[PDB]
Amino acid sequence: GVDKAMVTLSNGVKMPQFGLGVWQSPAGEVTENAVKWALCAGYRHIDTAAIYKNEESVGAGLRASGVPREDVFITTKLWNTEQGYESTLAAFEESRQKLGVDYIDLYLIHWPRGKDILSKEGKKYLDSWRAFEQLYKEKKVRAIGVSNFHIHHLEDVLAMCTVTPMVNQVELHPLNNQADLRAFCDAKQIKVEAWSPLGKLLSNPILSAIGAKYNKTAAQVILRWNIQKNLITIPKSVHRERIEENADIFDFELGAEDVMSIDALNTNSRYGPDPDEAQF
Ligand SMILES: [Cl-]
Repeated sequence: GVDKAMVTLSNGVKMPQFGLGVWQSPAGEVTENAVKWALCAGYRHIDTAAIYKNEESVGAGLRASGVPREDVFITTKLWNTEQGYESTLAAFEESRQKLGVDYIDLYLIHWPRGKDILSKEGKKYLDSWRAFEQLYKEKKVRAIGVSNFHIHHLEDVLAMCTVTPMVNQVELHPLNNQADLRAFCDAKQIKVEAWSPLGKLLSNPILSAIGAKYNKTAAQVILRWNIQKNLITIPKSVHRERIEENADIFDFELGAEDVMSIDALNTNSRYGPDPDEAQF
C-alpha cells in the first residue's frame, strides 16, 4: 500500500516509493492542506524544496496531520544560488528551521546549473556535494542525492565523492522515459525519482484505454508504470480527491503488453528545462 511500498537506498535507508510533490503548491493553507490530506490518506513521503517557498507550510501540515514525524520521509533541496560549501551548510540549516524538524531525511542538489554558468562560475555542485557529505557524517540528514543531473554530471560527482549520491530526481514520464540515465543509475546504485510524472498527456488514447481495462485513470496508469519500473514517484496535487486518487494504484497491475505500449510512447520530449541548457 501507499504507506508500505519502499525502495532501499544504497545506505540502507527505506524511502517510500510514493510521495506527495509540493512543487508549485502555494505557501499557506493550500500547501498545509495538501500535506495534511496526503498524510491522512496514507502517504508517508513529502517532497519540497527551498525554492518552492513552502517549507514552513509542509512542516505545519505534518504537525496538523498528527502522524509522528519519525514515520514520515521529508525531502528538500538546495537551491542553485546557494551552491558552494559554507553556503550549502547555511541553506540546509534554513530549510531545517523552516520545516521545524531536527533532521531531514533526504537533501538534494536541485540542479547542476546550466553549461554557461558552469563555464563561468565553475562546477559549484561539487563543493555543495562535499558539504552534503559533511551534513551526512554529522547525522543531520539521513540520505543525500541530486536532482536534474545527466550522466556526465554524475560522472563528475562519482570521480570525487566519498558518499555516492543515493537518489537522482529527474523529469521522467512516458514521453521522456530516461532509459539511458536509468541504466547508468542502476549500475551505480543511484535510485531514480520521477518529477512531473504525469507530464495533454493525460488525454493520451493509449493511456486511457489501458486505464479502462482496470477501471483506472490515465494518471493512475502512469503512476503504476512508475512503480513497476522501480522508480520513486512524487505526483503533485493540491486537491484532496486527486491526492487520494493518485495513491490508489496498489490494487492493480499492468501486464507486459501494457508496459510495452507505454514504453513505446517515448519521444525524449521535455516539458521542463534541459539541465545542460538552463540559464539558471
Ligand atoms: Cl500482456
